[PDB]
Amino acid sequence: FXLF
Amino acid sequence: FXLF
Amino acid sequence: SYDPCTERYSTAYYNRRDVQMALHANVTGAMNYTWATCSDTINTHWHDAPRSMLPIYRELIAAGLRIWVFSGDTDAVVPLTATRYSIGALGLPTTTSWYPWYDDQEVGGWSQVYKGLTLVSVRGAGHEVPLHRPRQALVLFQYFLQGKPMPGQ
Amino acid sequence: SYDPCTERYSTAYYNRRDVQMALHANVTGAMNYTWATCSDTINTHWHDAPRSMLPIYRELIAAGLRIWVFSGDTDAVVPLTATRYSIGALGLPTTTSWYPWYDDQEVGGWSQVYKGLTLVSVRGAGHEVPLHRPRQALVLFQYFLQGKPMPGQ
Amino acid sequence: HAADRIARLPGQPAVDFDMYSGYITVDEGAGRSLFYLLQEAPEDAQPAPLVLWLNGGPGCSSVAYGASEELGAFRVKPRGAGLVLNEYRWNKVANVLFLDSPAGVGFSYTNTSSDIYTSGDNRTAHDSYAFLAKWFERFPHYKYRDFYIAGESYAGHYVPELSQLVHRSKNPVINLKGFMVGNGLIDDYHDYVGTFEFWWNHGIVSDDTYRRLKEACLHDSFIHPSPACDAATDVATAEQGNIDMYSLYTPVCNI
Amino acid sequence: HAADRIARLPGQPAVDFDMYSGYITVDEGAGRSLFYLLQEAPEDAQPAPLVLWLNGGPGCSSVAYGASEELGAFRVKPRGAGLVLNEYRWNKVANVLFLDSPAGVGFSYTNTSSDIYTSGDNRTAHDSYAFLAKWFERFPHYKYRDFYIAGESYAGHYVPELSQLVHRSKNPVINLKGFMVGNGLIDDYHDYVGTFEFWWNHGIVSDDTYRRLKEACLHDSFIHPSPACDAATDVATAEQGNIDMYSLYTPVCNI
Ligand SMILES: NC(=[NH2+])NCCC[C@H](N)C(=O)O
Ligand SMILES: NC(=[NH2+])NCCC[C@H](N)C(=O)O
Repeated sequence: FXLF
Repeated sequence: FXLF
Repeated sequence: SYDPCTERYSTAYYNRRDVQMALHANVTGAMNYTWATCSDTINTHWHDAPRSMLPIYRELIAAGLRIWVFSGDTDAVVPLTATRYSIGALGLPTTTSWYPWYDDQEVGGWSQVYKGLTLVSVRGAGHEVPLHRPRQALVLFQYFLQGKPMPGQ
Repeated sequence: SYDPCTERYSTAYYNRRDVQMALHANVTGAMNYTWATCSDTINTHWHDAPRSMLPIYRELIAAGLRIWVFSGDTDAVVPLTATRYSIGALGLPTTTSWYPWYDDQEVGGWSQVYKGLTLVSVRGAGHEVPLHRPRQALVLFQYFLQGKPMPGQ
Repeated sequence: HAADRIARLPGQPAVDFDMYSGYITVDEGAGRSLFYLLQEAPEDAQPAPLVLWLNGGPGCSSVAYGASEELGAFRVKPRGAGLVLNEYRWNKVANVLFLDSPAGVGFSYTNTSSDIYTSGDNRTAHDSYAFLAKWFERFPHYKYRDFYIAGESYAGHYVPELSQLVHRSKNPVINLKGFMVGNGLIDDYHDYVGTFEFWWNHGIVSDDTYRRLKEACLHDSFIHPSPACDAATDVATAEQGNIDMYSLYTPVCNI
Repeated sequence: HAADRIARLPGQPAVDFDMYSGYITVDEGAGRSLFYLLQEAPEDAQPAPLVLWLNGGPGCSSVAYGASEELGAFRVKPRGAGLVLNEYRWNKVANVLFLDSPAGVGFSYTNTSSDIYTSGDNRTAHDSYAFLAKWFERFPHYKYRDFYIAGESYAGHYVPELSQLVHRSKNPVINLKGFMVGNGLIDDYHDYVGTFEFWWNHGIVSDDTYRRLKEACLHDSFIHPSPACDAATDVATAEQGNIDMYSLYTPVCNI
């Protein structure tokens, strides 16, 4: 906010 | 018969 | 039929009082924050995270566990190529070279069997495989459970 | 709506007597062979074919002609990467770096403007661009005719 | 156990399998408790394996994704109105256990607020291990069952990390048979490499950005990129434009 | 000219633009004549440019592809029953001239049978040039029109090759403004390279085949691969399986  |  | 807005619906739903009731979630109402799909806070305050999982892979492979790695080939966040290279780093031997596996009459993706690990791509699926290729995702899951290679033909 | 069997229909149609009549084709009926989409014979008996078209490109670029190269990014026969590398060989300077172009509110593909040539990818389109992304194919064609860069926003 | 049983969820169609959900405390001292959702296979498929499924993020909920828009039994209707059955639900063949993890994610919670600022792979896993041990004491009919752990994305960490604890734990009740990882972090360096190459081969960045990314990010981790790495990815982002990076050929949600 | 006008094709919907088709002899001695299909823009768009469109193969027909399943005004119904209008037809903005080339392709024909065993880029182009010169004498209202040449695939050869003759020809009547190439052969070496990389990045071949292809084909041309190149591609083919290589995420025709 990075989503894996 | 390869078509680009 | 594909709907990219699923996370919105979910959020609406889980934040419903009755749904939590039914779920037995937030029994006492003390979670005084809206339910969300992810936590930005934790997302943003992450600590430890080793760089490689390979060693664990080596360990568990040696321990004889069943290990399968899969990848939806139209995802760009953690893409197939990243996977191909990472697994490639294990240096395992190949038992069954890259081949097309079929679901019914269609190619569902491809797969390669190494000694100790099976790699499977799911053709046309994004990051959330069972979301974009539900039918194929299930096939994948059934074969893994059986410990059997993805089917050719 | 997409139908992968188009070549079959075509073949049925062009081989119709009335269609040839209307087309003024094979006036006298002397083409005593079935009409086909391609000729395997010529396909298989091809002669001269220089390895690089680059020099022509250099010539015409120098001659000031308008040159645009495009690519449907889900084609695997003459894929985008082949194109990126070939154009890359011209060594031209970049006037406008790789950017997303939009059709309406959606990204239609990307494009890069060099000094003397415009490169355009058409997102999700196979080899036959106007077949798989007809709407976007037309936008591409209109911009090229106008000599204007693919639109951002 | 029976107390965790779900009767019917709002808007739920009627089905032939049971589900359970509830909390398990994984850290008494901190007051950390994880919420789970168990979706069982119908009788005709029993005794089926037990599969622990985990979503990534880190900070994303197994229930929200896994259960709700992926392999789970149902899908939520628009506006969160109700449910539809997932015709390809994985609970057609396994007992699927979805875990919101770590504490703080989904319905999982912590009594120590700072917990949410201190999460890491280690604790995540230890707590998960705890969760399991305890879970099985609550569902003792699952002891000894063939068991698997599976997830996607950041769970490329979680899964094998947990798997290793379980394996090493020498917990007799847990019959761990293996794990499966989908689109998962496996090795930062290689992953970074394959990532950029893939992007360039999908026409999503310029040549220069491809090169800038390789040079900026290669010694970094996905979760903790250097500032060079971030600057580079900011450019890539700009080049990518308004597309869904999790599914390149599908549309972005408009609401 | 008027004689080439088409009145209505079988099954054709009624439209607001004209079309012409017919033959132009490009080699009297050999008895080589090319068939063309001209699909004009409606009045409201005139005087629009003239665009020569060429399909590849080599040996594939501009009418069959270009006109019939691509940018052309219509699409053929199943079983070749009739036509539908292509809502995105390029003749909405240009006068589109489709050429079946070389002689022997489509409706184009040769009186010298061996012609069909001797085709090559050179003759193809010279004949095309001839075709044009002549065509314009038949449609003198097109002289001086802004003119473009465009195509895909093997036409990555044809287009710039023709373009160069036209350019150099110093034919005053032909106002050549440029050309556009789609998915086209541009440079064998680079193309081979990008091809394999792309395939590997789309999960269509093994690592070993990727490597075998690079080593087998790099000094070859697309049209005339070495026997090493072919052996390698036979393996790739086997790895690719039953997919449409011209559109990776679309289905193959079942009839
Ligand atoms: N499409 C998305 N925004 N996905 C975010 C979720 C990714 C996440 N780790 C998962 O477990 O799916
Ligand atoms: N989908 C196919 N089989 N396409 C073959 C045709 C390719 C050809 N050169 C063209 O001009 O389109």
